[PDB]
Amino acid sequence: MILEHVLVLSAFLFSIGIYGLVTSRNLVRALMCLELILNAVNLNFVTFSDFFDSRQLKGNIFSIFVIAIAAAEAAIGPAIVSSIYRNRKSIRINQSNLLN
Amino acid sequence: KAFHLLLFDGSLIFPECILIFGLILLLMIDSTSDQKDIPWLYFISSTSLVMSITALLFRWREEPMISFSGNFQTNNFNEIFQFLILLCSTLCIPLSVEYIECTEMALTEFLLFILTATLGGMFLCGANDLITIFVAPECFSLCSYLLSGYTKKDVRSNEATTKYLLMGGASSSILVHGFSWLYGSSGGEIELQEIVNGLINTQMYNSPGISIALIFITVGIGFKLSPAPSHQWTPDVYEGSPTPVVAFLSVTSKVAASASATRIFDIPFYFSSNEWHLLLEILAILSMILGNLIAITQTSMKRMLAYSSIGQIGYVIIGIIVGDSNDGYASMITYMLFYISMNLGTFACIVLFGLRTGTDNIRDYAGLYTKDPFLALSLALCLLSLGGLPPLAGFFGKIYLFWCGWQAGLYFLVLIGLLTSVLSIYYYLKIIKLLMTGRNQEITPHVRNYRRSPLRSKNSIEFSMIVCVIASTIPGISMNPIITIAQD
Amino acid sequence: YEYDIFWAFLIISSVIPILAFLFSGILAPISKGPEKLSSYESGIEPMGDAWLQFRIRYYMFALVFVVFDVETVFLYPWAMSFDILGVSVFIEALIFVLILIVGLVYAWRKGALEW
Amino acid sequence: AVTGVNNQEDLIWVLLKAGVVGFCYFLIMPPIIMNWLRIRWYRRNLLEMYFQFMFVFIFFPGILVWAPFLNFRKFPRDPTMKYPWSKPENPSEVKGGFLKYPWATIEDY
Amino acid sequence: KETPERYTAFVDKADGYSYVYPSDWREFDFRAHDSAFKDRYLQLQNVRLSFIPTDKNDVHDLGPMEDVIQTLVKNILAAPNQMTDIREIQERSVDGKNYWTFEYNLTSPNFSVTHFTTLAIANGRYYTLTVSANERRWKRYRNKLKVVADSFKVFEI
Amino acid sequence: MDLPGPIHDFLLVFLGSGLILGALGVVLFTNPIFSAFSLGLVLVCISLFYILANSHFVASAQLLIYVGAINVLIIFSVMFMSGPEYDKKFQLWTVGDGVTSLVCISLFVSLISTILNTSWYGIIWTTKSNQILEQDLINASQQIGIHLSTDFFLPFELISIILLVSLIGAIAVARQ
Repeated sequence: MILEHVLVLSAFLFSIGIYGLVTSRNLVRALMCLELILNAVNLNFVTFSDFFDSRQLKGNIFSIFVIAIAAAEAAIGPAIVSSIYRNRKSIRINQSNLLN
Repeated sequence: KAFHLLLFDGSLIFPECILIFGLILLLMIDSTSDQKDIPWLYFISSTSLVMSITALLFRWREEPMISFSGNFQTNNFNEIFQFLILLCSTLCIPLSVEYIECTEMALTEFLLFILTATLGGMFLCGANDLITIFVAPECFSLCSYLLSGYTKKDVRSNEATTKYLLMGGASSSILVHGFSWLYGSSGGEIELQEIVNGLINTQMYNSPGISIALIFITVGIGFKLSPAPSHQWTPDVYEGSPTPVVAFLSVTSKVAASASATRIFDIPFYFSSNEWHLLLEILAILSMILGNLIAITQTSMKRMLAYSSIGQIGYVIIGIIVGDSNDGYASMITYMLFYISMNLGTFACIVLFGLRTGTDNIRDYAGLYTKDPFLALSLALCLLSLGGLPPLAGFFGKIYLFWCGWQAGLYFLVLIGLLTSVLSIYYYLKIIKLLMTGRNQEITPHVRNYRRSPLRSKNSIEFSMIVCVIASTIPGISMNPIITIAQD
Repeated sequence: YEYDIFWAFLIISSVIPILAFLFSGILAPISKGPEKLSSYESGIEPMGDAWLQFRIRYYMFALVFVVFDVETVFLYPWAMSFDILGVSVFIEALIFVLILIVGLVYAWRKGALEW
Repeated sequence: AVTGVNNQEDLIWVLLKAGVVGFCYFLIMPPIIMNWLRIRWYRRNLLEMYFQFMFVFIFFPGILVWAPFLNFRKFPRDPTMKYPWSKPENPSEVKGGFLKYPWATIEDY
Repeated sequence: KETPERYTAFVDKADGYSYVYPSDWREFDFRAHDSAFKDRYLQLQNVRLSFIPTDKNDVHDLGPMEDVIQTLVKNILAAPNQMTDIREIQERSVDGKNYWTFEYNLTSPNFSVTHFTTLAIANGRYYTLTVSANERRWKRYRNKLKVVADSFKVFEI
Repeated sequence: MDLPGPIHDFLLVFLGSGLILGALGVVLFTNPIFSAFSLGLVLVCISLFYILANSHFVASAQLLIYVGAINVLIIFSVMFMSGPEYDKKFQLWTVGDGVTSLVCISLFVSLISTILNTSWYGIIWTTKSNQILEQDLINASQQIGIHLSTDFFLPFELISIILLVSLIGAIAVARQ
């Protein structure tokens, strides 16, 4: 079988997420691309647990914890987004370059 | 069942259980009672942070053990770092309670975030697993995102939180990608001292996928330590965050990340020492060169201290680079112990000066000696200790760091460290040069209307526990190392 | 196998709306007109296109829901292993439920769950 | 056969039992159910209506076939109208003026 | 209490065996095993049976009883992370057919289970009847499960 | 314990194409709503990948938690942005995107030159003893429950503390 292709897709996702992390002109989109990167990492973890850890399932547990951390980040922001929009009424992150 | 196996293992993390209990009790009292009192919050934060050290010192002589089924390692190396984290939190609580109260904001949430970041920093010090080397710094990084934007109204803090959240989501996901690469090409092993064996068992110790894991882990850790081009998150966050939280993230973040870097480069990555040695050498040389050069062109005190921190981290990196043979890890501590006092004093003086004055620009520090000679003296002593000036802690710390570097044959690293230390005098002397201006025309009206007031305040005690340390530890640099070469 | 039926059922369930759309396309007539394609606004001509922009204090329960979903997801494997193990997992998940209750109390008292 | 299945019945008996179940379910019971719905439509209480609807809900796959092939249209008042063009013998024996719920019994439907 | 726990007999004449399981239990599909029954509420409390092809005519063709029982317990019946011990080994013989019934405990670092396993060889097949209960509730149910392991019978297909 | 071979490979290719389409929609859409809806396709495809491998519990957890996350994300993107803006529609291309496209292509090439050069099937035959399941634990979710409850106790309470503090910080920061 061609299970290794999954790894390839994960790598692609990582790079794509990385790309979407940089060219983001909207911090909500940057958060979504952070979710994309964590999802690629989770894909790697799950397929490695399938490959080598059929008994202990350490990769699946690590995937669950990474999902928990990603949801915690998704709860912390957009609350940070809420504070930013309440104070500045704008979301575009490249336009804020006061600290430089 | 028995609830015993976990009960005997639960006593090993009792200093952290004290922090958890204090956190829960503080939260419950905040929720239950409408009124808010500063002294009770002071008492609960202090008694949470002075009972963890009381329990930790009682656990010093105990045998090293790996508990929670290969999840928490207690030995001599991590106990010192946990004590350092607790000391940072203990000396940062007085820095925070006055500052956040003067901003008219809720303070129980700030103390909760600080206590949680301390709890997540103590767990990172001994984290003998790959899941808890991810979860514990996410107990720290998420609180650091909640902090440094707790101001919630300044237009600087929102941008600082944006930059911190985005750059620390960029890191700590590269780190976990490296963790996934290391876990996959090892045979499904995540315990720290069990994946080099797993690598040999799968015969992938020379695989190209191991180099990816090493690079990703080093990048994700050098983001948190902030040497070299992983440094850009530091100054903006340091320039646009409240001073107590940034002092905490200056001392607490480097201790936990240094412990994680030492326990992730020596235990699971000793077979490929010739690669991460080069990575750390580049990461340190670039750090000193580009943290001491930019600091001399700074007009803001917090940003200058940021470049200062990313410069002093490169001196500590030499301790990892030399290794445990020629002292090494015994020179990481006995300098990080110095660095904590140096930075916390030089941030306490900034806290008091900003609170009584209302500014951060360096040009408004002129003529502070005429107004408050004690504060100017203390800030000058802290900055001169930062520059490695002779009778103060930084000088002996740097010569200890350089003795092991020379003993290991790293002439280039020691030479760059000495040249950057020479560069690191012009700043830490520029501020003093401002502090000793008697010209009334060059004195900003910010310090002209300065009231010292006839009360002591808490930060004065907190930095009097510090300024007398950075100067009078200079004889006591024989008592400290015999506690740091004893670990191995 | 217990999961090939899952894949076949998912494929059929996805195919069914495609079949409905194809049957409607080949059966129903098309009689499009510029008045017909206008957005319905109770007779009157719609003003600016939609959009409401709720207040934050209304939609602050979602941040609670994100955390509570993770907590209820984490509670399931403990319940699956409650019988094989003993009171150890009871003590383990008691702290989880207590932290959930404390967070709910905090959200209640701080006014996050108020509309 | 294969490991995992044990003591399975013979296929002819399973087929016979399934055939008699389908015979009772598809062409025997839906006629009785729809007749019990047509007759006694106005004599229901809450319990009888609940059980009628329950039986319709259970046996609807068998009722969906018989329904296109059945009509329940109401019959003329006189039982002499063979054709729509037929005339009543005497137009007085019919019962005109059926009442409704406020002032009628079950005899007026 | 009244008469003891009532048991139901499961006879597979197509596969040529017959055993006896508590009537409170329910049938269910064990992964790849021929027959299985389990308690409706409690976990790790079940009877299972799967057979493998063989050319031997009896269990005595497998070699010495204790040695082959130990090698089966260490190598086949236990995962590498499970520490095993055998507490009782018995041989019974009816109608010229011998059954080897042994009780063993598998103590993983996570959980501990106890099993009565009866081996038989007949009809060109090797039968591995297994009764399992959690260790915490083993002492209560051991006799109530031993009647199962003593009830295993193999006949001609 | 798997699907038929050709069916498994075809499902891998199809779900990979769907995942690529969803990720490209995420990183090419101006509207946060449209890119969020593409993210939902990515989430569904990744959950199907988890179901494909062996993860029937991780897939459900991914679906539940990440569906809540995307619903919250759509709500807060509606609430924190300008008008509906269907006209935005694939934001413009700059040089600053062109250089990062090259950098990310180089990074992806570096990763794929390692993935395509490592014999991942060779590692599987070396980790034989890691794939011998306990025969009593038929249910995979039962194994994941046992190994979450016993093997990982410290992260299990650390994540509880993390979730509580994250909830408190989200309430405190976002309040008006």
